[PDB]
Parts: sequence; C-alpha cells; structure tokens
Amino acid sequence: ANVVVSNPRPIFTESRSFKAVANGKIYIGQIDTDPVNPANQIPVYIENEDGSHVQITQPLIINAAGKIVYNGQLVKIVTVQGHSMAIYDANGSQVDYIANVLKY
Amino acid sequence: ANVVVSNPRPIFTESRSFKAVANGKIYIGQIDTDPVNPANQIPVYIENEDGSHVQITQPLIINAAGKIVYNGQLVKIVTVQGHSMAIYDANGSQVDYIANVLKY
Amino acid sequence: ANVVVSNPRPIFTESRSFKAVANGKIYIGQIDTDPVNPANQIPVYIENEDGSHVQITQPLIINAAGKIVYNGQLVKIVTVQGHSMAIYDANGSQVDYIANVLKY
Repeated sequence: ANVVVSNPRPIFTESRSFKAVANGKIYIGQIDTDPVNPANQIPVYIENEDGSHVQITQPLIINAAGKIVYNGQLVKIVTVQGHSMAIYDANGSQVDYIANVLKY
Repeated sequence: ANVVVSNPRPIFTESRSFKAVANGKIYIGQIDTDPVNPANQIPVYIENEDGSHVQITQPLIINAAGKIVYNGQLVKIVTVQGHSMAIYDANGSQVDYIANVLKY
Repeated sequence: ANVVVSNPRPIFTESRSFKAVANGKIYIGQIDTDPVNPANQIPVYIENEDGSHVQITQPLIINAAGKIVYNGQLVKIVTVQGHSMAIYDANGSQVDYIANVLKY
C-alpha cells in the first residue's frame, strides 16, 4: 500500500485571510518574469480525462471554491515547462507570485 | 535543506463553494469506474504511525473539517494501486470524481 | 505537458472544523519525538527566492490565512532531514501531530 488517498485538485486561497480567491485570476508565464504581461505568458493546456490536451487562453479563472474552472467545470491545467505564477483577486490585487514553480 | 515543511493531511472541500465536504463520503475503486458500485471498489487501509496497515470498510468518512477520519481520529488512507475516486456530500450529491488518481 | 499548475504554499486548518489555524504554532523535531520539547527540535530554515537559507527560531507561526509567515511575509520553510511535526492552535491546544513526515 503505497498510493495514499488525498485531494489532487489545487485550491487557491487569500494570503492574509482564510478565503478562496473567488473570481480571481491566475497568470502563467516565463520563469522569473511577470506572467501578467502577455509577452511573458506561455501556452496552458487542459488535460482531459481522455489524456488529451486542449490549449486555452489566459488568465485562468478561479471559481468561488478556489478551484480553476473552464466552462463551469473544474479542470486540470498543465504546461510543458516550469513557469512563473501570479494569482490576482477579483479586484486586480495581487495575492501571490511564484517566480519559478519548479524551484518552489 | 531539501525537506520542505508542509501539510501532509489532505483536506476535501466543495467544488462550487469554499466549504468542507462535511460528513461526506469517499469511494475508492478501479481506475476509470464508478467506485460507488461495490463491484468496482478496491481495498483501503489505514496506515498507522507504526507502519502497519489495517483494512477498513468503505466509504471513507469526511469529518466537518474536510478530513478523512476513523474512530474519531485523523487517519492516513492508502491503496495498493491507482484508483478512481468519487466524493459525495452529506446529502448524497456528487462533489467530484477523479477517474485515475495516478494520471492526475 | 507534465508541469501541472497548482498551489504550492501549504495551508494549515483545524481538524474538527473548517477554519485556519490562525496565529497557531508549528514545531519541527526529531522523527518520532515531541517537537514541542526544544531538546527534540531540529534546525529550520527559510529558503528565500534567492535560493539562500536563513535559519529561524521555532515555533513557526501560522497567520490568519493558515499560512506560515515570518516578519509578516509568507515564507517557504525547509529542514535537513525527515521530521516530526506538531501543530498547535493559538490557545496551545494541539491540532495535529505527524510523527514522521517522510513516511506520511
């Protein structure tokens, strides 16, 4: 028994309070660059249960639950390489920034 | 310093609202099948601090904090192989379903 | 596409209710010992974005969002080896205890 049961879906909450980042926005981009700038964004893909990938546009939307959603349904998002990640709340206020996901 | 401190205990919350799947139920089963059906379920074990494993019955119960619990105490659950996972709230409504935890 | 976007910062919540362990404390110690006892604690370091590590004193503080904070800012904590971890709420009541993070 090596496979531990847990929750695989990521949840994004505030950094100064216990609240989901409801209607927030996540920008994915080049390692150590501001992903909010369109020129720094990288391709993001939805990985279907099928195993296929459908590239979508940014930013990614975080629903009321703090989970990324596309077309009203929870999705798994993946990129080809490491990336920087900036999370903004519904009011365009920056919640968090991870320069290099791969190093964190 | 390569060991980063984190929270190893999984937490299960609702998919459309920021709440715990309080008193919900988790079914673990064959990859890509409906775990709710007893014919698709696979063994689930509590992994004790001891390293020992004690097989328990399904479904797994989620307490009010959104954590799996057994005998009134937080427990770590493991399976031998990959599995599909379906989460239901206290009212029998499906919260989420991951057909293959390994791929996710 | 193998890099999945997720939330990398750990969040600490209560075990009997869906709340953040606001202003709680985390003790890191020798595997299978009470980390609250200083004799059992191991060194803990903040890993800065820079890649540098600065040792800090224990216990680690959890803010209102249930996130580890130091000097008022969210930090990434790392240690040298596996460890036991005890989490306590603002009232000194124990919330959780993981004897060996490496096994869990």
